[PDB]
Amino acid sequence: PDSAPGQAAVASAYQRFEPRAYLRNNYAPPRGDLCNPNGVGPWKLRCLAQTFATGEVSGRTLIDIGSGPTVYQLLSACSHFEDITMTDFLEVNRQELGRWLQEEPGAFNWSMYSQHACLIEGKGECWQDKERQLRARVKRVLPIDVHQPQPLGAGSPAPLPADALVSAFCLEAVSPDLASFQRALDHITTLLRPGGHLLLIGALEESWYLAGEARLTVVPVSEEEVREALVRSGYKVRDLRTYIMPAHLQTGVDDVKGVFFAWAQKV
Amino acid sequence: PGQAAVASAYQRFEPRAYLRNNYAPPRGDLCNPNGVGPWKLRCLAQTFATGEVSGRTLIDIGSGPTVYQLLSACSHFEDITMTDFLEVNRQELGRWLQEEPGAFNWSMYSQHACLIEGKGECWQDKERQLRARVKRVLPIDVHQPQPLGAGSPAPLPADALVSAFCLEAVSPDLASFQRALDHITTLLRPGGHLLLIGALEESWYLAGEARLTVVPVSEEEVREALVRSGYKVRDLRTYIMPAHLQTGVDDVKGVFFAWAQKV
Ligand SMILES: Nc1ncnc2c1ncn2[C@@H]1O[C@H](CSCC[C@H](N)C(=O)O)[C@@H](O)[C@H]1O
Ligand SMILES: Nc1ncnc2c1ncn2[C@@H]1O[C@H](CSCC[C@H](N)C(=O)O)[C@@H](O)[C@H]1O
Ligand SMILES: Clc1ccc2c(c1Cl)CNCC2
Ligand SMILES: Clc1ccc2c(c1Cl)CNCC2
Repeated sequence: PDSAPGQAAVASAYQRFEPRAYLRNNYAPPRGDLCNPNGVGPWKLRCLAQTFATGEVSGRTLIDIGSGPTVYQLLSACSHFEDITMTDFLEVNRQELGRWLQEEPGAFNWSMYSQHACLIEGKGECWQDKERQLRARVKRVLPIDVHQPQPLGAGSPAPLPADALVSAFCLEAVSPDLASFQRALDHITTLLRPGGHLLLIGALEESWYLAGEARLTVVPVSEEEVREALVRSGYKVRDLRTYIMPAHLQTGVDDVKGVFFAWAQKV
Repeated sequence: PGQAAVASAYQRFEPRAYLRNNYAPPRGDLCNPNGVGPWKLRCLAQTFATGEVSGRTLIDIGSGPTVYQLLSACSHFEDITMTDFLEVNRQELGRWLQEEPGAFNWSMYSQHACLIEGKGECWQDKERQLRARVKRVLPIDVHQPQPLGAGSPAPLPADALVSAFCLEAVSPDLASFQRALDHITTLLRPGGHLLLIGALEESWYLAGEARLTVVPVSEEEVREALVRSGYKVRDLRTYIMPAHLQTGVDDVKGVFFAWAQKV
């Protein structure tokens, strides 16, 4: 079956994606409340911090796939990669990132996430040094379409192949069917060198989430399907953890049942 | 301590209502591949399919009145010892093992197990093999530092351990859970294997006139607990409860599967 139709549907829906609302729905309290150790924020940050602390994920270059208007996914990573490439389909998201990069006041304040990262990394790093390091190591913010055989376009900047990939809430939020998800994964995988690592975070059993006016339709995937897709793309799953969304965190911004975190290494 | 508040509650535990609430439709319908029944069986079948879990002697901690958790396992261990706190449960297990009247019909699960393993084995041989390899059904208390305790007809130390929905369901708190995990880890010989299945974020469940208070545990908490007990988590999976399998018998949010090895 042709993908174009579904892809065109996805592309269209995102043209109504709103950064501001997106950030508030998912990265402001209650979801953006890092105080409760059992919330989703802390758990995500713990997964990333702990994986990097094994020292097994290192290199020079890293590419964040579908960054959106967020940087939390790179807080623990920036102390291990000198060259970081951020990416997103939407220009308005790339501007939102540019806004934070310029330390402008009208930008989202990630300090809460930064402090927590420094907190669990346990190196007595103050969050300001942490944010400073990230801003310095983000070498580029590029456009991307995971549905293309070459997601970054052709002859794009991004040093290739990247030593590591990081991607949160992208693949499953932009793929019509499960076959698309698998294809999307194979496409970004061509950006990672053999032996490289992939840090993937995502929503489990989700069909919709809100980005302001947007009521984006998402393909629900399970742990089993993610694991299966990772192996089908040539990865050895090194770690796959699941977080069950608590009742108090089901604010009505989406219908997500859980969140997965996968650490896979390209074979 | 004082833990024994649970002990009293389990005195009203009715094996039949338990079987009916968890192993009869809808949860007991194995036709849906996305149901919990199928998921649990795949977890067990795939693990034993790797061929790394083998030996003589295997112990099933807190078997209750169920045998499904041993369907795939019984073809890798010639000496199987099942266990449980209540005498009522041990009698229900006996009713199935001795093929007595009023025994529970596990055929659906046996068939599914045979279907999954894909060895062309009919379910009657499967049950026959399980019935023969189960030598005895002994009492147990995962809270007593020596569960089976003293001179036990159980060939300890065992080579592998299987336990489903026991630890989190008989412990009042996380610490009591962690300690109980140590009490059973003793029965397992070093380099041995533990196959652990349990409820995720559940606080209560019914079994007839019995209302049980369980310690809600997360996957993260279960892993960390496995380590602190001297294990090397080989695999950990989570099954999120579908709305249609969320009935009035409990408040379970999901189910976890853990494949761990005592190092
Ligand atoms: N075809 C496509 N290829 C790549 N990214 C896409 C895409 N279509 C939409 N996206 C982007 O995927 C993102 C999903 S939202 C996830 C944002 C962020 N990574 C976080 O963790 O919160 C949006 O930023 C959206 O613009
Ligand atoms: N102190 C204790 N030590 C071990 N098992 C106990 C216990 N107190 C209660 N139990 C038993 O633990 C069981 C929990 S119900 C789980 C039954 C079965 N394993 C299944 O998968 O369905 C009950 O059969 C109960 O009698
Ligand atoms: Cl924790 C978290 C953060 C962001 C998003 C989600 C979750 Cl659960 C699910 N909807 C897509 C965006
Ligand atoms: Cl699938 C299944 C089987 C048994 C039990 C449960 C579940 Cl979800 C939860 N309550 C404890 C007993």
